[PDB]
Amino acid sequence: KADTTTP
Amino acid sequence: VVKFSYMWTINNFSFCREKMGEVIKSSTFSSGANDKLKWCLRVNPKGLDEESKDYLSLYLLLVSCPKSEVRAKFKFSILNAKGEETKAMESQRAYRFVQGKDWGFKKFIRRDFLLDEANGLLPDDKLTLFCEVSVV
Repeated sequence: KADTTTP
Repeated sequence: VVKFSYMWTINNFSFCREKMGEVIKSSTFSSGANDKLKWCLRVNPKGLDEESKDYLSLYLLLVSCPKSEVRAKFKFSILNAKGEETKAMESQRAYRFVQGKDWGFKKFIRRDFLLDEANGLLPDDKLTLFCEVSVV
């Protein structure tokens, strides 16, 4: 599962 | 589907001074084709947070201003000393990008596994990454 460092 | 791939090398990787949450940035590259969207890859050599402190983190970021939300699937691999792809991680589907948005893997590879010469992932202390992107 990819993640983001952002809304 | 607009497909593009980028090969980038980080020299002297075992010498990188970035602390947790600090970033090594690739050159800006392009998906060519129609829109010439611009991208970069960002590496946290020592993880992004305390949850990932033992890992190298790797993110794809959309740099330019798109005409609309961009959807892209991506895959990141390490090229070993023999030149083969290994340690790949890929998005199971397309993710939504706007200017400044990143998507990636906070726990891309364990640092200690990466630094062990027996694993052949840092020939001559060089980390070579291979990023493949499909904009859908």
